Amino acid sequence: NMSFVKETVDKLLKGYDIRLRPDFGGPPVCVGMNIDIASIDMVSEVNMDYTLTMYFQQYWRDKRLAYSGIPLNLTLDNRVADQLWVPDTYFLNDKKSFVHGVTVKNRMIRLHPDGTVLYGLRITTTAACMMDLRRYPLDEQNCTLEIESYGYTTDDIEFYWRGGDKAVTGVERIELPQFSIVEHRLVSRNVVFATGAYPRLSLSFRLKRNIGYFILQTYMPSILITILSWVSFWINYDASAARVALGITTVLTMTTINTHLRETLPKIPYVKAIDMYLMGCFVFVFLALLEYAFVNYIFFSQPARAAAIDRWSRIVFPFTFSLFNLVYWLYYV
Amino acid sequence: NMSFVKETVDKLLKGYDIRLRPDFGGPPVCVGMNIDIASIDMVSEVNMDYTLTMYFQQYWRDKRLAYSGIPLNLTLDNRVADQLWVPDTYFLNDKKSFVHGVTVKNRMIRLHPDGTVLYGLRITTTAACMMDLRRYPLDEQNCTLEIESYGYTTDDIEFYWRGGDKAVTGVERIELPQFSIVEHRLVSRNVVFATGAYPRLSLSFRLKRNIGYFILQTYMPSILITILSWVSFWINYDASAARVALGITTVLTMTTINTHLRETLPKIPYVKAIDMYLMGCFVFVFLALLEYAFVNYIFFSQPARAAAIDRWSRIVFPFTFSLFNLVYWLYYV
Amino acid sequence: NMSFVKETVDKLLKGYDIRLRPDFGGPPVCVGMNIDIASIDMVSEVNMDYTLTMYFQQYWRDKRLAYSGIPLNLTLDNRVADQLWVPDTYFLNDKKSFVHGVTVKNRMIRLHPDGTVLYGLRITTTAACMMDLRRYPLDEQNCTLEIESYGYTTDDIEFYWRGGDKAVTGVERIELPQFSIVEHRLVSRNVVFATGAYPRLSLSFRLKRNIGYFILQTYMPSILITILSWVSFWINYDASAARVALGITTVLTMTTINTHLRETLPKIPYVKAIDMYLMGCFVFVFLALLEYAFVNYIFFSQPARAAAIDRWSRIVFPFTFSLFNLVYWLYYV
Amino acid sequence: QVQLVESGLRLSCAASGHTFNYPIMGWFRQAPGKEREFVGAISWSGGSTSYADSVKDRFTISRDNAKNTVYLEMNNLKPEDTAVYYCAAKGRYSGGLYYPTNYDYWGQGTQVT
Amino acid sequence: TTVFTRILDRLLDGYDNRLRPGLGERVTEVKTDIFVTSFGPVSDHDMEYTIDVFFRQSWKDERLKFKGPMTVLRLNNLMASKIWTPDTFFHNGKKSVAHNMTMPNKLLRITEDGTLLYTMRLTVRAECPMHLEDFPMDAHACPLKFGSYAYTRAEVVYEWTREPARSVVVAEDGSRLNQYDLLGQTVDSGIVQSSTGEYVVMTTHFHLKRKIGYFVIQTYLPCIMTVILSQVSFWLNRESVPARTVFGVTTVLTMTTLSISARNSLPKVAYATAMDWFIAVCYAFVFSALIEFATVNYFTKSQPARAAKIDRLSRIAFPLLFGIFNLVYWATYLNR
Amino acid sequence: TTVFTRILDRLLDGYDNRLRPGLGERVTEVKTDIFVTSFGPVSDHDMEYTIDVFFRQSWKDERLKFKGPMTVLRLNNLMASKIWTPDTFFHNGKKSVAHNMTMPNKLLRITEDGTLLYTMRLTVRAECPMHLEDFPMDAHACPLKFGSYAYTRAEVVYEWTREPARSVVVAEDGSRLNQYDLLGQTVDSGIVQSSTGEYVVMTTHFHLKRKIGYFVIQTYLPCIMTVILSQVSFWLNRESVPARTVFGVTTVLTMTTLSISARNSLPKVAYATAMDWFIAVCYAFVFSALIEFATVNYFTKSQPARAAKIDRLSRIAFPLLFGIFNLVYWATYLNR
Ligand SMILES: *[C@@H]1O[C@H](CO)[C@@H](O[C@@H]2O[C@H](CO)[C@@H](O[C@@H]3O[C@H](CO[C@H]4O[C@H](CO)[C@@H](O)[C@H](O)[C@@H]4O)[C@@H](O)[C@H](O[C@H]4O[C@H](CO)[C@@H](O)[C@H](O)[C@@H]4O)[C@@H]3O)[C@H](O)[C@H]2NC(C)=O)[C@H](O)[C@H]1NC(C)=O
Ligand SMILES: *[C@@H]1O[C@H](CO)[C@@H](O[C@@H]2O[C@H](CO)[C@@H](O[C@@H]3O[C@H](CO[C@H]4O[C@H](CO)[C@@H](O)[C@H](O)[C@@H]4O)[C@@H](O)[C@H](O[C@H]4O[C@H](CO)[C@@H](O)[C@H](O)[C@@H]4O)[C@@H]3O)[C@H](O)[C@H]2NC(C)=O)[C@H](O)[C@H]1NC(C)=O
Ligand SMILES: *[C@@H]1O[C@H](CO)[C@@H](O[C@@H]2O[C@H](CO)[C@@H](O[C@@H]3O[C@H](CO[C@H]4O[C@H](CO)[C@@H](O)[C@H](O)[C@@H]4O)[C@@H](O)[C@H](O[C@H]4O[C@H](CO)[C@@H](O)[C@H](O)[C@@H]4O)[C@@H]3O)[C@H](O)[C@H]2NC(C)=O)[C@H](O)[C@H]1NC(C)=O
Ligand SMILES: *[C@@H]1O[C@H](CO)[C@@H](O[C@@H]2O[C@H](CO)[C@@H](O[C@@H]3O[C@H](CO[C@H]4O[C@H](CO)[C@@H](O)[C@H](O)[C@@H]4O)[C@@H](O)[C@H](O[C@H]4O[C@H](CO)[C@@H](O)[C@H](O)[C@@H]4O)[C@@H]3O)[C@H](O)[C@H]2NC(C)=O)[C@H](O)[C@H]1NC(C)=O
Ligand SMILES: [Cl-]
Ligand SMILES: [Cl-]
Repeated sequence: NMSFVKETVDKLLKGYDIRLRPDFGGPPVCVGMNIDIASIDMVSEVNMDYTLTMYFQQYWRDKRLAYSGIPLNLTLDNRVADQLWVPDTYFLNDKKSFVHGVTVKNRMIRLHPDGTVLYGLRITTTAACMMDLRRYPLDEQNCTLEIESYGYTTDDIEFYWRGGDKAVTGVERIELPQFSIVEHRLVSRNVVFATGAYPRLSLSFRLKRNIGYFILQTYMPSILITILSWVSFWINYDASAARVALGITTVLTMTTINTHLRETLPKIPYVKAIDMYLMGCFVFVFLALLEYAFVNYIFFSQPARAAAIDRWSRIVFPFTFSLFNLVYWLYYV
Repeated sequence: NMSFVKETVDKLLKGYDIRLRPDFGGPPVCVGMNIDIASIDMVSEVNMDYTLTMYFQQYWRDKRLAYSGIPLNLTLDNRVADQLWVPDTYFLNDKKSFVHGVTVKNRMIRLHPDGTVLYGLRITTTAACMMDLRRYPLDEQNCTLEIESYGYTTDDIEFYWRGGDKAVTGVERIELPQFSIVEHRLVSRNVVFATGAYPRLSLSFRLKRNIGYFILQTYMPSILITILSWVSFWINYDASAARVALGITTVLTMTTINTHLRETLPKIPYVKAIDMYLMGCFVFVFLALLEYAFVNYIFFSQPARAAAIDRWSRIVFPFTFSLFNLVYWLYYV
Repeated sequence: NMSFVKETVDKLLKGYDIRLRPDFGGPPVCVGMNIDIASIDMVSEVNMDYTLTMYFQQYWRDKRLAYSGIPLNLTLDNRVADQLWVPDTYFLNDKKSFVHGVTVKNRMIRLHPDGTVLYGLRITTTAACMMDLRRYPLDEQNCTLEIESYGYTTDDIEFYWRGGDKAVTGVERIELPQFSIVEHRLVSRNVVFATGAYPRLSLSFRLKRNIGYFILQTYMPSILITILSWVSFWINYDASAARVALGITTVLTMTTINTHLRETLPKIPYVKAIDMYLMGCFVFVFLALLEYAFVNYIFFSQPARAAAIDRWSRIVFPFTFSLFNLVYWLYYV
Repeated sequence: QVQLVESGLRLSCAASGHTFNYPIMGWFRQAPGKEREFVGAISWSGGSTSYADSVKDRFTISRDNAKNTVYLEMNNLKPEDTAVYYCAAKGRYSGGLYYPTNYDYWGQGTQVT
Repeated sequence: TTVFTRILDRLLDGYDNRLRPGLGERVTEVKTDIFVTSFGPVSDHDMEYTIDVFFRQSWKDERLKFKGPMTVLRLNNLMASKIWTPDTFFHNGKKSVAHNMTMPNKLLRITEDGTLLYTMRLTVRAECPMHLEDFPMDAHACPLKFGSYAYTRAEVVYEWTREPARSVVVAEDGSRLNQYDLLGQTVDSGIVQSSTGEYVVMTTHFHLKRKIGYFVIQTYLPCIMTVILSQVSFWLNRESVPARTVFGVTTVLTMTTLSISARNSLPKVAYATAMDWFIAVCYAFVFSALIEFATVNYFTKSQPARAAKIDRLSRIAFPLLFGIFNLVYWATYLNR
Repeated sequence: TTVFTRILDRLLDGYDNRLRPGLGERVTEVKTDIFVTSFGPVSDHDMEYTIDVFFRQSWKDERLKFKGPMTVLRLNNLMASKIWTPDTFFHNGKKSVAHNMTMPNKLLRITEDGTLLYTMRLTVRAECPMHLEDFPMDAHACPLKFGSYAYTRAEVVYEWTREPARSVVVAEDGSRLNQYDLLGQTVDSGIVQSSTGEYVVMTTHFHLKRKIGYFVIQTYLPCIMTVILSQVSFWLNRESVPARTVFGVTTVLTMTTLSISARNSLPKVAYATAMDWFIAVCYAFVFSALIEFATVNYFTKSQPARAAKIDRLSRIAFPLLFGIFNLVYWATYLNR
């Protein structure tokens, strides 16, 4: 007995005017929002943005779509969304978004007997997030998503989170290799432009950067190379081959790791903490190479002076490097 | 009175058939073309193409659109282009082209009382330009845009440059980072395929490279590195660590310059003149390091001759390098 | 007369059921294919594919479009292609394709009085070509394009190359900087899936990589370092400083060369020929250093046997290296 | 502009000038009572070649860039080959390969019996 | 031909494609199968994989019964946009492609009893969360989940066309993998739950194992050779101090460069992989050899007996310990 | 709601959207303004910048007068496709985006007198030609020019909604510039002329000044320190040859490395920038100091008076010339 259902659906859309919102000319229409975050993709420090995949649901009431005699919540083919009024919700800070369209458009329309409409989309959006990378890689960021109505002011529409603090789901299940989410917060307010006041919802995450990878990749190799460059002062000056190889290899490897890291680093107009540490380590290893070159020249004529310089360097270099580490790790922590 | 204009326009499109060209079954329709160049963005040797933004205007006559009683040019909304016949013009040597669509599709339809249609588009196109790099950096290129009718042969359509050599404008105010537009040229011909003969228009530019970019990017660093390599001849051969470090640093930096230049150009099997120059610079720095090795080997026997070798090198290396640069630059003449 | 032709075309499309193929429910319809290659833009080993631009022409017969009284072949505006049946031809190994759409969709429809339809498209396709780089940089590739019917089995549709071996033109236009087309081949066959048997055309190209001085300059450093490692055998044991200096220089240089070549060669994570060549060179320098260590160990007990061991190594090492090179250049060539 | 020189059973066509803009050289023959007929064509760079059915596996085409010259080697001559032979250059985007109209620069008529 | 036009006109007369077949009467049953034509590249950096499939669905619709000369109508895919079709989507899909060249790659076939077969050709990028603690000797199960987007388990259910193990078939030459082997797949069906209700989900796990030969030739053999070269320094005569200093420095620097190179191509994870542990142990052995040499040189003049004893003990201690470690490491990581 | 449906149906009955208001009778006047919600990054290499705007237009249309319970109708944006709208486009735009998520980001409002407010959200990538001879102390005025594409000045004219200076408004938080500082904007209008006729162009110039501190602590300071260190060696004793040699060669090597490596940071142009001149002059000073040391060392032990005179003169010649050059350079490139 699908004839009854088809007749009801035809009657619903018979005199329907898509150009007018529900309760046009009267009180505003309430819209409740739910978000289920499926995943959070790359958080780019270069592009200053992040990517978000979410199931985005909107809930409202339209008295023109009320039907009786059918004790069912009619899920309809998503193409019927083209014949109905839906809110013009947009994201203010998004650079590039799309709705998934395999195998068909990822869209859901569900009607309820009293006229309530549930409208769901599956959206992948890249959103702009400005990052302060001065404490990089020990920084804490805050990235938001703004949801607003483009055309209808607060006289025509009003948003709210459907469920209070439980409106957004799935934040606790997100795993990011470089970040750990500390908190997520929901805000609702009004934003005033020259054309009027509009309702705004804001979903924000406070991201904290994990320090394990940078230790395993940058800090530990730099410290290891800087320490290894000190082996020269413990080698007799007659063994010139070993000392020359130590100096050249340490300088070359320091430049190698510096370039490999700086390729991943964003081309920002300021100097990060990791840059300061790497430049200090390079200065230390180059000074060790220069000290050996000077000692290697004057050993032939002044053995005592060369031995004294090596003996002093054995103490001077570790002490200055320890002080540099103390200054750095007190400034940035 | 817009009512009369609406009546006229509706009458023109009454029974209009867009599948048939003007004067179908009779003499060919003649299409005149104008191009206004707005920019030439990025000439690329690696991709062998260039980008071009233009206003592309086509002019033809369709007696089905002749109207009387209105002494005006009728500029219609651009969507009217979907209800009229337009030529199927295309660019053979393009790779990716689009028509701008903000805030609307950048299109213009203007009718004249005699049935003449002016049809304008704003197009950004990436077009292929195979390049001859045997004379880098003094090379000269010739880049073309080829315009053809895709479906109609010379029995149905005809092309001409509307306005003679004054058809293409805006070329004289184009600035490129590396090149300068020495000349442009307009050509008309017929091209025969297995399906028949098709009309063809060609717009060609001749580009001349500015040597100020090759200098200051590849030439000056090479000269500086060679000078630094020469510096080592003025140090006593006792200072083994200093001289070895200098030689190794110069060799590695020259290798970096060679790889960078080779990456800025496409990979081809043969060897160009510029590759010979960079190989010569590498040979010079490696020969300086090897001369130090030879002096160090012979020092144990005849230290006076070891010093004489350095004294002679101080004069031989700069002179031979200057002669080599002179020979390389006179190769291009 | 344009009105007569318009009424003829209207009669042709009157009562035309686009949903049904020609001769629906009867014998299969034969579609002949022609390809005219414009270029092969790039051939990527990292992404394992290649980009191809072509004019793709399909020829078939539809009795529903037969017309009489007009002794001409009607070239219709390409929009008419939306009102006609066309084959559902697809490419099985393509990853991203598009039809060029400036200034109009590059599409051609030509009718003939017999009812024969010629349908032409200008298509750029990025087709997957799985490459075997185990012989890089002297590898030979075979890249194919597979053309197949999607919804129609061999009981409904047939494919063939029109003109036989002359069905594909423009192979001389392909200009790859790094490869050179050796041969192209046309294949016709049937492919069986769980839903039935489908026609299949296949156009394949055999590619040979071009060898030059830049391919040569990847083995030369390793060969030179190996010979340097040999040189140590001719130094008396009393001057062990030179021997140890040679050993350390060769080992460090070889390891740095291998790591650099790993960094610069295309990122293909499996064993190639050049990887094994570099590993063999590293093994040889390691064995030379080990031989020196053994001689230094037995020196104080068998000086005569130590001298004999050095003298025999002077011949054995170049002989075994020549043997290794011979085996390599016979297996990989 | 490209200048062509004819020599000549082996025929030589020496092309000088802007030969990079015209990457294909083709050979044509004209009968005393017929029109120009395509014989073969060779790419300047890759050496890829194409031949007519009537001359396939009999004639061959080669080229060398040492002096920018192309060569047509004729084998198994027949009385049907009596025609005046031309060498021509074709641009990069000039369309089909078998049509004399697409060829810009032409050589000098060479008589072959 | 006009007979089939009349049949098609009758089938769509009064047909509402908004309503699923059986709305308010019974649950729609869709039978699915997959033909993987090429299992595309797997990316560790993005933790995703690509796949190219023929995706086939089949269902029953009683509004499309017909009687005519042909038992099966093999229609153009255009017809598929005028009837009801399932809204199937991939739960972990990232950005899929429904191929449109040169026509929509879809096929629709209607049987006289009302059974519809609907097939399409897709390329799907899907998320494969990877644990890389065993790199480069690790194995992964990349999942592919799909189901209805709008219709819950009380409206639309999914089944496999045949036995589940044979409903996902991989093409013989359909491997686009460079650093993995496709061992096989497992097939399962289950129920997921979201705020909008309970849905059926069909899951396929493709099991992959990483190839190791590249890492054996690039890292493991050079490191083993370096450690052996360091440990053969204990046989150098104790008088030749410069030779042993050169040997120790050479091995330390070689191990440093190899370790730095190996770290460059490692995936950017925030923990230690197996290769990290192996490299760290090799570095420990090499530096231990250098420190042992320094200690031996310390007692060269003071207590020659002590230096001789240390050398003799180390000559057997170091190879034994390295062999024990290698046996334990390879038995732990090549057997799990 | 039925009243408003009747009103809209009457408005669109007999309405032709192919004809501009007052065609053949008057000129359509469009009042525009821009609200820049974020001024995006500037790219020196491509010579372009991104900007995200609310673009607002307003015009009178006597065909859309109505009378009803509401004075203003705030309609669904699809009504915008049923009426006439201006074909405004950006003259220097490169590839723009009219955002379509989740719906077309447009608003349409109709007043009872026929006034239309039509607003859209856009992202524009615009060409900003740059002359970098004063890099990194350079300043630019990136333009944004827009106007009608098909309607000449005799048909459609543009005006600013309010006073021109206040018709382009930049949000307080909307600044995605990293390398530049936005000093304000200038608003103008004029006439352009092309092969198709004369059009009205509205222009906005955004004045950017580059941040210089990064280059001061990245390039200028190392060069100044290196020059100072090179000139220090003049004060050492002629006897201490090793120290002076260390100073001279180290400073020359540092200057060479700085000149070579700063190339990647600098923009890729065919002329010389200000920083190039600074690096060149620093290199000349360092190399001249090295050559002076070599000349002194040549005259040592043979003509010690000449060496003393050279050193005494150099100790005052080098710092004075460097100070004069710094004064002149900074005065030239900071008062401009
Ligand atoms: C990332 O960064 C963003 C900012 O860029 C942070 O967003 C801010 O979040 C805070 C909450 O943590 C917001 O502050 C709250 O705003 C509410 C909404 O204000 C509207 O409604 C009130 C009336 O209810 C009006 O007066 C007002 O003008 C707005 O129209 C307020 O209701 C909240 O007030 C409550 O808390 C305060 C104390 O915080 C009490 O004093 C009040 O009595 C009351 O209980 C509160 O002010 C703030 O507006 C957000 N800013 C923006 C720009 O959106 C994110 O929080 C941050 N991310 C994380 C993880 O922290
Ligand atoms: C970049 O490189 C391209 C080549 O790839 C150059 O393009 C060539 O440009 C020249 C002009 O400089 C073109 O030569 C001219 O062609 C015209 C068209 O010829 C067609 O029609 C005639 C019949 O009328 C046919 O015979 C012919 O085959 C063509 O189908 C001719 O009308 C011109 O002739 C005029 O000048 C010549 C002298 O040059 C006189 O002898 C004639 O009497 C007459 O006055 C002329 O021949 C050539 O066709 C172009 N080639 C292609 C492939 O397009 C570009 O010039 C170059 N770019 C730059 C900046 O140099
Ligand atoms: C790149 O790599 C591909 C393979 O991946 C190569 O493609 C193969 O090319 C060969 C030809 O060189 C093909 O072999 C030929 O197949 C024809 C069709 O076979 C189908 O149809 C017959 C019935 O007609 C069935 O029995 C059969 O199972 C197939 O379904 C055959 O007709 C050919 O036989 C004819 O020629 C051979 C000699 O070549 C004679 O011995 C026969 O008597 C007969 O005259 C032939 O077998 C092969 O099918 C292609 N494989 C695929 C998968 O397409 C490309 O050649 C290669 N590229 C290059 C440039 O080399
Ligand atoms: C495979 O699938 C892709 C999409 O995944 C198709 O691309 C779309 O193709 C459709 C059909 O041709 C396009 O729809 C039409 O667009 C016209 C305007 O196109 C221009 O402007 C749009 C932006 O608005 C650009 O994206 C586009 O590149 C052009 O620059 C409209 O004028 C058409 O409207 C007409 O039909 C509608 C039907 O409802 C009427 O309402 C209108 O009044 C009018 O008559 C139509 O909308 C669509 O824009 C394309 N999108 C994209 C992103 O490319 C491929 O074409 C498809 N391939 C095949 C072989 O089927
Ligand atoms: Cl892989
Ligand atoms: Cl910026």
